[PDB]
This record gives sequence, C-alpha cells and structure tokens, in this order.
Amino acid sequence: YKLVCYYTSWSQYREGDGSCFPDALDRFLCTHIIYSFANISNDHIDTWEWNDVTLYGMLNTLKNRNPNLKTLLSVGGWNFGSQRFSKIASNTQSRRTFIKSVPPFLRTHGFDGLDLAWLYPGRRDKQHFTTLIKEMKAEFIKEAQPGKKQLLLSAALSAGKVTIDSSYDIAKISQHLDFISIMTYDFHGAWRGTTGHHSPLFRGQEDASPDRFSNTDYAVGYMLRLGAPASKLVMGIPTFGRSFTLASSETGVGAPISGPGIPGRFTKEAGTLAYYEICDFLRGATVHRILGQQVPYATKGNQWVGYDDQESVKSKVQYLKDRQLAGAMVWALDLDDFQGSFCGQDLRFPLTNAIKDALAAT
Ligand SMILES: *[C@@H]1O[C@H](CO)[C@@H](O[C@@H]2O[C@H](CO)[C@@H](O)[C@H](O)[C@H]2NC(C)=O)[C@H](O)[C@H]1NC(C)=O
Repeated sequence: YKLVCYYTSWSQYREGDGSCFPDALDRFLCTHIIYSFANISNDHIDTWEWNDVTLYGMLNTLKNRNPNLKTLLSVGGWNFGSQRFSKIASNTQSRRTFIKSVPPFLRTHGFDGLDLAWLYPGRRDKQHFTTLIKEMKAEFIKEAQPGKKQLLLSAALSAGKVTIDSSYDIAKISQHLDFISIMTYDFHGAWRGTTGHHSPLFRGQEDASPDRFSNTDYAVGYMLRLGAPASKLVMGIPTFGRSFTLASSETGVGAPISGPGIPGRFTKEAGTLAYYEICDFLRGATVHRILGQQVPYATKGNQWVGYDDQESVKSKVQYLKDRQLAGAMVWALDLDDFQGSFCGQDLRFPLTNAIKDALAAT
C-alpha cells in the first residue's frame, strides 16, 4: 500500500535532538514523503522557510538511492490562513496564476507532485475547492501530455464530519485527486474540558464519547460512503499525542481537565507531545489501553496524553487493510522517534516502521 509521510519544515528549529532535517529521514521508510508547507505569494507557489530550497534538495536526495520514493510539496498549512487561500481559489485569475506556477516549481525543485493542505476551506469554499483541485489536475496532465511522468496531486482533508460536510465535495474531488490523506486525529480538543483520545480507531464506549463521529472509523467510512474510492483513501495515523492537564485524581477517559498538557521539552507546544517526547513521559507513567478505541493513553501526575504506539498503529493498519484503503498517512516523521534514541531499542522511526511492517505483513 501507500505510506504517505509528512515532514514539517519547522521541525528543523527544535532544540537539540529535537531538530529534524530531511537528511535525517530514512529514504526506504515511506513511499511518499510530503514536505510541509509551501506558501503562495503573488498567486505563485513559493517557498515558506528561508532554507526551503536547501531542505527541498536534502529531501529529494533521498530519491537517489531509492527511485521508487515519490515526493510531494504541500501547499497550505495552518499558518497560511484559509482566508488568503480562499481568495486565491475564489478569484479566477489568481487561481490560474497559482495553478500554472506549480508544475515549474515542482520540476525545478525535484518534487513528484503537489499536496493541497488547505486547512480548511470555509462553507463558502466548497465549490472553489472542487474547482481548484479539478484545474490543478488539469495542468498536471497537460504539463505531462508530451510524455513526462505526471505530477501527483493529493490533498490533506479534515476527518471531522462538520468540516467534511461544509467544505468538501468528496464525490467530485475524489475523481481528480490521486489520493486523499484523511487527517484522522485531533478528534478531541482540550476545549471540551475532558480527557479524550484524539485519535481513536472506533467510537468505543457509547457513554464515554462526546461525538458519534470523533473517531477514525467513522471518518474513513463516512468518506467512503461520500464517494471517496477506497483505493484513493489514505488514512492518517498520528505519531504525536494530544495532552491534557488533569484537574483531579480521575485519570480515565472523560476525566476533568484544567487545560492542555504541559508543553513537551522539544515540541514546546501545550497539548502536544511528539512520540519521542511521549517515550520519555512513559517513563514512570501508566499506560491504559482504551477498549473499544484500540488506542492507548498514558497518565502520570496531572498529565494525560492520548497517543498512538506500535500496537495501536498496527491495529489501525489492519483496520485500513480490512477496509482496502490506499494506505496509511503519517503525521509526522519529525514527531516519531526519528533519532531512535528516546524509545530505546535504538530503532529509528518506531511508529512509522511499525506501520510499514504492518502494511507489508500477511
Ligand atoms: C506568504 O505569502 C504572503 C502573501 O504574499 C506573505 O504575506 C505578506 O507579508 C508582508 C509582511 O509580512 C505583508 O506586508 C503583506 O501585506 C503580506 N501579503 C499578504 C497577501 O498577506 C507572507 O509573509 C508569506 N509567508 C511566508 C512564510 O513566506
């Protein structure tokens, strides 16, 4: 199957062993490595980080020893502002300028395709988003009409029902996109005020869940039913967990919280912990397997973190294989123990490799 992995340019800035550059990625680990994110200035796909061009090369160099490794550049991101993206896609001239600027930029920097990370189209952008995808694929087909291996077009889509209903025309965009990575995580935010695994495989205990849709299973199925071909659907598996600060002695799912979890030493962001940061957290912590959800959560002191580990990701892969999906999508390589020094076993990319093995197994 496909193993789409994201590399986030900003992961380079993390202190010490946290810092991650494309040259630190196992070229054989994934089938597709997506660089995040590229900006859009003057309606042209442009770099984001000062050293993007350098990192671009650093990444694509991984293709030398591995011809089969495809690489995509992801335009969009959360810091992009769906507003700017809305305008660019709304305006017809602006849309063309951008679409046209992509093929060159990709070929110029060694990318095998483009990933649309519009996070996220508004209720008013459903059509614009369909168009943008349709015309972007048009251009990629054109730019390769002569005989070039056509540039790939993918899109990172929300796994949340609400967003899916208001922003995506799954049926349509699924024809034009080569594959869609369904961001099946971040289902439970600190804002809810209770502990909850952010990336459950299934809904789990009926009483214990807030939404009937805040779980991987529902999203995957919802999308399928909405017209997304299973063969074009890549299921997102996070290598990071969402943390919470407990507010009482209760440590189970649905326990009271005072807010996000204490920021991780390297990711410096409340409510988030890279799997490697989690491996340190597990030291002295207690791991609980959430029955029905197939995912673990660890708690220690006033901290609670729901995450994915070797076992859970293996289960998620079975789920997706049993669903006959295109494969798994990982977010992100820099969040996995890419150093292989935090979770012991000296094994680099424990989670992602677990996923790889699971996909190749049986
Ligand atoms: C991505 O592109 C946008 C648009 O060109 C950049 O935003 C401009 O930023 C300057 C100063 O930061 C402002 O004076 C302009 O008015 C902005 N233009 C727009 C359209 O908002 C943005 O800085 C770029 N980001 C990166 C990382 O390249």
